[PDB]
Amino acid sequence: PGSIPLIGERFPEMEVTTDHGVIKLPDHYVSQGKWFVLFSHPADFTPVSTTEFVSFARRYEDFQRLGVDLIGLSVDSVFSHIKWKEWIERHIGVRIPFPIIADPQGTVARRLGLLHAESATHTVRGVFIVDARGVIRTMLYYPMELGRLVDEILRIVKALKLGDSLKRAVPADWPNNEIIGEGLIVPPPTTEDQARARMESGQYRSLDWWFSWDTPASRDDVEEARRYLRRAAEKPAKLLYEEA
Amino acid sequence: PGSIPLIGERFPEMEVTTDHGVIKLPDHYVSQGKWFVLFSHPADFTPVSTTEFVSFARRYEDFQRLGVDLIGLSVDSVFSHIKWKEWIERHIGVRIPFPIIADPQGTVARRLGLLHAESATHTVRGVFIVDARGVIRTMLYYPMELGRLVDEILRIVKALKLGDSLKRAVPADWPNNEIIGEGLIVPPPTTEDQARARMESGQYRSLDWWFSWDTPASRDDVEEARRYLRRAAEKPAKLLYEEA
Amino acid sequence: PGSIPLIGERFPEMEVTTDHGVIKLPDHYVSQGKWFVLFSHPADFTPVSTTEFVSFARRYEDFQRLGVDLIGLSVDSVFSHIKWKEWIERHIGVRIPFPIIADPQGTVARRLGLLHAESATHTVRGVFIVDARGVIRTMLYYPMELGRLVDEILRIVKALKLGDSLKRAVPADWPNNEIIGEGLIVPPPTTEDQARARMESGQYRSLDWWFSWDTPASRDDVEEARRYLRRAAEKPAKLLYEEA
Amino acid sequence: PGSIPLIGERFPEMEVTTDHGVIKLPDHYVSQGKWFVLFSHPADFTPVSTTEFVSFARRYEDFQRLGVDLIGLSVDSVFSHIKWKEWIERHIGVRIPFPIIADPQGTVARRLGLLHAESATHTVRGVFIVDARGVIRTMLYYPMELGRLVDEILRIVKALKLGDSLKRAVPADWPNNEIIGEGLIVPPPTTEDQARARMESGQYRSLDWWFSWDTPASRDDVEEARRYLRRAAEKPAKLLYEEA
Amino acid sequence: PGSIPLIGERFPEMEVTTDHGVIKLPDHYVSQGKWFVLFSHPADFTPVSTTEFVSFARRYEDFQRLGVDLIGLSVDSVFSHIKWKEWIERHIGVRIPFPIIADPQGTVARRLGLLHAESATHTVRGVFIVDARGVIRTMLYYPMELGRLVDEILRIVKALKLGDSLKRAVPADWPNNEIIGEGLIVPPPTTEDQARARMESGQYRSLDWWFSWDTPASRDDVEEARRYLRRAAEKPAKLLYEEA
Amino acid sequence: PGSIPLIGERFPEMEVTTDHGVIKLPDHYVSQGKWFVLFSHPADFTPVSTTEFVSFARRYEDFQRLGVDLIGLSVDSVFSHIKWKEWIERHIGVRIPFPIIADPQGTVARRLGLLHAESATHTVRGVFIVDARGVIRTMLYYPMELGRLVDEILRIVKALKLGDSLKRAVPADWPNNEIIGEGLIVPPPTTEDQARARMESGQYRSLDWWFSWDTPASRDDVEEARRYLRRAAEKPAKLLYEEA
Amino acid sequence: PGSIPLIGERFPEMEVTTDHGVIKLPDHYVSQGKWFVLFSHPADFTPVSTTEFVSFARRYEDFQRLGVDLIGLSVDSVFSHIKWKEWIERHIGVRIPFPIIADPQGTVARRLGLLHAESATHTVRGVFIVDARGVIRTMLYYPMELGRLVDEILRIVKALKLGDSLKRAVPADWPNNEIIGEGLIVPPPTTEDQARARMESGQYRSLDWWFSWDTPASRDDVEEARRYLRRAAEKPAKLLYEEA
Amino acid sequence: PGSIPLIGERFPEMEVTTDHGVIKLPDHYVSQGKWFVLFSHPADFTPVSTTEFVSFARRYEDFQRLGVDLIGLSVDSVFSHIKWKEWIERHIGVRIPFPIIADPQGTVARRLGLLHAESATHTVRGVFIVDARGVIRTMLYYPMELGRLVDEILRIVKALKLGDSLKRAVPADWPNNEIIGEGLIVPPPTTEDQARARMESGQYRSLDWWFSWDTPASRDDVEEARRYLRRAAEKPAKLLYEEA
Repeated sequence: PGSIPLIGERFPEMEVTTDHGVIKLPDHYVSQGKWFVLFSHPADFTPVSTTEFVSFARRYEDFQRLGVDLIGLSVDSVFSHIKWKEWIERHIGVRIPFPIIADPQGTVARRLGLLHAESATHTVRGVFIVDARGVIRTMLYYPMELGRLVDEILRIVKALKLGDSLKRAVPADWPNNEIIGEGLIVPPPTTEDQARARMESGQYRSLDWWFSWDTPASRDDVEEARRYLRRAAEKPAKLLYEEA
Repeated sequence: PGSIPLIGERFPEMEVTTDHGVIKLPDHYVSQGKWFVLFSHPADFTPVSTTEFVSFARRYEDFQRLGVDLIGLSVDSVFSHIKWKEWIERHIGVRIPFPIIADPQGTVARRLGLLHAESATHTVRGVFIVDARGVIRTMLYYPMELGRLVDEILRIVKALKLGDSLKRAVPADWPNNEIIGEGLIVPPPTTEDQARARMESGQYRSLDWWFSWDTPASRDDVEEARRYLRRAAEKPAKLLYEEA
Repeated sequence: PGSIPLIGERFPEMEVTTDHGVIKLPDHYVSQGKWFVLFSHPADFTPVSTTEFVSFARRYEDFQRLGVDLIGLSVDSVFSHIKWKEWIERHIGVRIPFPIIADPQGTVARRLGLLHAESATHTVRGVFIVDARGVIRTMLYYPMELGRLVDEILRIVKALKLGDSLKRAVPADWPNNEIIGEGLIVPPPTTEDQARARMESGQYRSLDWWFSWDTPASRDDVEEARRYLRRAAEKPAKLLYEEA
Repeated sequence: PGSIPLIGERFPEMEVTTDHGVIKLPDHYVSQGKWFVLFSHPADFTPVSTTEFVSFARRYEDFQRLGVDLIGLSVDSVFSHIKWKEWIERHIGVRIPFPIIADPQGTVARRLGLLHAESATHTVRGVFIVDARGVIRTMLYYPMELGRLVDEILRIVKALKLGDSLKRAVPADWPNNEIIGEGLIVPPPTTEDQARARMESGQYRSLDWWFSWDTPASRDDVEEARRYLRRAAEKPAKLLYEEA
Repeated sequence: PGSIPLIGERFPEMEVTTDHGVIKLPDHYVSQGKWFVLFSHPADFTPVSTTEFVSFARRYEDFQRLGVDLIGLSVDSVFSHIKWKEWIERHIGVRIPFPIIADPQGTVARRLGLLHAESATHTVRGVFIVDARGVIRTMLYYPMELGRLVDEILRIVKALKLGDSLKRAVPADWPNNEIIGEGLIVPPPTTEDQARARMESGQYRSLDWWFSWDTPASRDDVEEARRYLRRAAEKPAKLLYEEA
Repeated sequence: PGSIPLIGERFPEMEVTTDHGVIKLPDHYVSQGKWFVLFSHPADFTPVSTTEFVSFARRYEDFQRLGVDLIGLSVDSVFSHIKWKEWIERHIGVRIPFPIIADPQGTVARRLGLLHAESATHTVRGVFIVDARGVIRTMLYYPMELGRLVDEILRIVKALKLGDSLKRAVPADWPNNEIIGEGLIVPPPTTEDQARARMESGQYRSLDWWFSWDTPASRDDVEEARRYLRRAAEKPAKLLYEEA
Repeated sequence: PGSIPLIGERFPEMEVTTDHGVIKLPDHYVSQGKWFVLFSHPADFTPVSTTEFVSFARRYEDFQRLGVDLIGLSVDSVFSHIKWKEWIERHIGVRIPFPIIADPQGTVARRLGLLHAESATHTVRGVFIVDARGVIRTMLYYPMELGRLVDEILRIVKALKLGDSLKRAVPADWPNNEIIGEGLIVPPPTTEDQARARMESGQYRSLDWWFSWDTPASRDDVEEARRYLRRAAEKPAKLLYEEA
Repeated sequence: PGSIPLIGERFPEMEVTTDHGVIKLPDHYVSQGKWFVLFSHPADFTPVSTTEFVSFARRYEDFQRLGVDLIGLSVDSVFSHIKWKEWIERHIGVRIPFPIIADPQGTVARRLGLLHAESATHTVRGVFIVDARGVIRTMLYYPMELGRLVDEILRIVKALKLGDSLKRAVPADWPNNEIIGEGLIVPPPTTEDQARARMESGQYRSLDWWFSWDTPASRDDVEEARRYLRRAAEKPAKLLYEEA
């Protein structure tokens, strides 16, 4: 087994070397009021990893609009990072705008539990979603053989920001939940008095005292979330390998 | 932080009490040649949890067609599991067909790293995708306030089964990858002799010796994966709260 | 196997989550000048546990008369506690007025020694009788298969309060002791001088210098205690399962 | 705090000196098919203790008819035990027929967790109810100042033996339960299939799938248990101190 | 083996419960200006122990004449102590005037090394002779099967007080020593200059520079010591069993 | 404090150097069917020690008649032992017939607990009475300033041998006990059935079921023990210094 | 092996009991500006040891004229020391003027590493030569079977004092060294510059830069040292055993 | 503050590198039936050390006559040993015939305790006298500033060999002892029987039972030992620095 940071913990304090320079996590992004998604890949010049870097780069403006910065990680050196990003820009025609952590002794990898049994030497495809207070909100661990669905990372951050600002919980498959649609859930009562007051208020649609909801998300917020999933579901019009 | 089992490890050997009786993991599923998805939720009679059970139940036949069984997990007793499943069938009209582990002292939760900093007493929304050899393939940790995207769990399993059977890696956002579309990736060469053989062979479309792909998935395999994402993306026609 | 708190010790300081909110023990009750009876049960929606909750609720006014508050405990969540108390009120017609502690990781159970060999996961039927100074006065440990005799819990508190106010020890089976009836015992001399002064004072009825008693309890206090045992011994006039 | 043996554990193996000779617990009783009640008291020639010995002696044939032996315990020596028992027979006219363990260094007291905070040197009024397999079934801890209700100890053993024999759980305040009277509880279903089958069966009176009961106890078993409580509730016509 | 306090150490600081009350040793006796003899016996209501309590009681005035207080010790409780002393006074006609320590968990016994291999649970027949400064002067350990010679304890105290008051050592069998009779010994020189001064002096009777003596004890001091031995050697005029 | 060997323990196995040669304890004496008295003294050429050696030597035939050998012990060398014994024979006219252990590093002294706080470097006047099984039966610790009463050591051995042979315990001050005289005590019953058999038998004089005695010792055995005490009590006819 | 003090270390601080009284080492001698020779012998009343004490005593004035005090040591008591020194003065006609340490528990012996494998309990024949600063300058360890050559101890102290005063090293067999006779050695150069300056100066007789000497000792100092060696070499004119 | 091997212990088993080759101690010499003298010096090319090597070399035939081999030791390498020996032969005209141990890491120095406080880096002038059984018989520790008296080493070996062959102890200053001259001491009696057997037999000259001697050494053995001391005491006829 191995050790990982946990949801609701502060992201571990660390100085990291990137191909943009040395930065302190999470302070670099907390300072700017930004969320960040830290994601790892096994090695530079690997093909699944390349497809994921191009996916993130294509969604860069969507991440930026949520106040989310992106930061990559692998055990490769900064020189490899710069050569690999140059290769992607020259051969796929896509600039990778975000920094990649160089972690050659796996110091960061070990701290974040990114070395699994699949490889003794390369990180799996981990994802840490970290809010502007530097708190870990979600963690995903995809394996070497499977690329991420990057639109689900956008949907997670959009839904978490909506929940934080509207004081709501977010149903399964939001904004297309089969029970309440684009509805958001009122956190359930935790006392007998809160439960009776909830039933007696009539202020929310409810199935029981513990299951109440309303529709407080803006049309634009729901449409932005729906766009991420529509993009995930769409057969591409053009394939980038066809351009060059 | 907290300890977790790891991708490529055998799922920890354990006897668990469910609302279907006592079973041994992973043996119960290994014996049937089935994959399983073990997922956790904080407490019975909680609303996001309820929406996720209904989503899984709706997708049950999709999981069964892949040869994937489902098993849930809460700190609640089997008596609460049975009363909550009865509630969902009576009030939402959806039978939950799969078992739920009862884990009152968090014995199972501690072994799977399901107790994070967000709650001292309730599991987060963990997902363990386990193959027919009992090997952990993917792990997701969603928080209390955010329901899962269950169609991404179907995509993961379908894509891992396709990678396993065709000996291919799966690009970002498959089957809608922006570079190669529904193409699957040939694992890169790891030696100079292999790199030269790849580049002289003419066998595969390639961008470089380390980035080769082909289109070995069937129309039916690709359409099955695209249907999961199209479902995720569709505004529901009818809401189940409307016929509660 | 199993540490427990002990008679004569202050009840261990703890913050507990109930279906009435968070309360500090024993301070919540000490601050009010109230005794409390903390009792546990294995799981909500279990039948022996339901019979005991109804027994305590039916005796609620007798506990109130003695200045005693009641507080339950099980490993189930507050959501299951609220749904189970709702079920009792709806199907048995008896409102459960007192709080239940939610103890899902057995944090409280472990501190009170309520996890025995009979179940790894569920508390036995423990009783802690705690006075208005926060001192543990009596502890009972009943098993899963046997309900408690709630009238003996009332007799204990009543006798302990009488002992405390009158400076007396209480004989077996009080107030129907076969030697001294409703008599209360003078704590025995612990010195030769004390023993002779006792034997010469003719102040008490005696069988020996170590066995003196008088009858200082009011007829009301005696009959109140006897009423608890008379109720325990009576066949119910009508069974609540009929008028349900 | 302090350590105790637990319900469902074998009574700790030990050789003990009594005023009947040296015996091995729990073997001495297991080998006869007998339950035993081991109870403690602080010291010989103390008045509450004497009332409890007389109460147990008065109920000796009731225990014997149930197949239950009695054994006492204090830190006094065997010579004091024999003198104290002689005193009770001569001054109260009640022979104490059962053995008392002599525990002068408190070896047994520490093993059984009978030294609480009320006294560093003398056991509280502990009770261990041990079945014929040598398993602890119930534990009570009464304090120095309060005599036990010996009829509740008979009710417990009677109710556990009925529950063992009939494969039933025993409601609160049996045989005068306010919901089901002398009814005994069918252990609840622990699976969905068991819950449905119970509800379809028509075999038992039910309030829900988890709350079924029948009336399988013999009229004699019910009348005996009611007789113990009637005796607890009734004022003796004659006090033994008057015929001293 | 076992640990003991040693000759020339202050008696261990200790609060003890006796049948006269709670007292601090050795402080209680140091404050009275008194030596004490602490002696132990295995258990109350034992025959050799009873003979020794009667022997000490008969010599009480001889201990008072030397400024010595007596204090007994066994593992029995204070109630047993008072009953046993009551038995001795009623059946043998001798009042026991001095206190007995009750030591039920062997706290005092373990500190004084009075638990030997002959019994795991009862003290042997230890004697600690403690002077008016609280210092241990002599220790005797008799076994269960052999009563002490109480006149030798009187001889030890008398001789130690004579040695202290006269700066003399006391020969074997004093005051009937076969070499020097009632003579007392001058502490030997420890330096060549002291040895020369001693041989040049003519002050004492001498067999060598290391063996000098004189007769500084009063005739009263000598004859009092001789009387203890003469009593030890005399056939009793009348046996107390005869006048029972 | 310091550790000591204990009554009922085998005398610790040790090879010792004496002025008679090297021997093993307790084997040397056990092999001959002998008891032994090991006694210690602070140093050779000290006057109280010299008086004790002469007293033991005067009694040596009394020890031999009992099957008891003597063995001394001090931290001085064998050369000092031989010179000192020669001095005693030449100046006092008494041959010391028994061996003395030489213990210069205090190996033996530390094993027997003979270094007390009175002296860091010299043994106190310890006495170990060891039976022919090699078992310690009594231990005495006299201080530097006070010679032993050697007749009490003969009385101990004689009484222990009589009690062992006759299966009797020995009263205080035997054979002049004030209650029973030259009576010996029947060990007390330890069970209710033995106590009844004793008080139904009529076979012994008794004060109670726990205090029975008879007179099984021979007139010669009683007269021999009284002779030791009469010798202790009588002023010697002639002092050895008067021809020294 | 065993631990010893080392040349160049301060003699260990210790209070010791001698036949002259208690003294602190090395302070007692350091205080007077005196060297001391501490020497040990196995035991008093041993013959090689007696010859050595007579040898030291014969040389006492030679040590006093160098400002060297003598102090002996054995595991015997001070009483044996005084009796043995008396024996020497009376039988040999030689007074032993210097103190002997009494070390009965071997505390000092163990501190100076004087217990070797030849004897578990008696010190070998050690010699500690200690200067007026309290520093150990030379250590000799002679065995039980071989007396020391006391004139070599004089030679060592005379040679060390001359070396210290004149800032010289002392050749083998000084003052009869076969290379330089009564010559004293100039400490060699330890640097290249020092070695060249030594050879360029022509201040001393030299065999090489590392081997220079001169003759700075007075005729009196040289004759004093040769006299010690002459005495060692010459058969005494008269043997002390004769004039007994 | 340093460990050394001890008299009567076997010389520590070790392989050492010498300027004659690798040899095992003490086996190399034991195998030949030879004693050896192992001696230490601080460093090669030091002047006191050179005087000692020349002294040993001049006495080499005397050591050979006694069956004693010589072995030196310093922390310098074998190359420095050979150059230094070459220097002594060329500049002093004396061949060093015996080996020197090279001990550059102080491995041998540390085993033999030859590193004292005078130097962290160089051995003091240690001497180990080792018999033909490999047993350490004597140890000398001379300091850096003082050469040894080699004739005393010859006298020790000659005297130990005489003692071993004649079963005698050797008096102080032998063969010029002031009491007994060239007499040798009979080991003292260690038992009373031996002491009486010695004083009855009149086979030896005696001052007491513990001081007997005879003259068993041949005149050759006595005069050979006296010759060593006479050589120590003589001014050299010719100083070696003269011719050099």
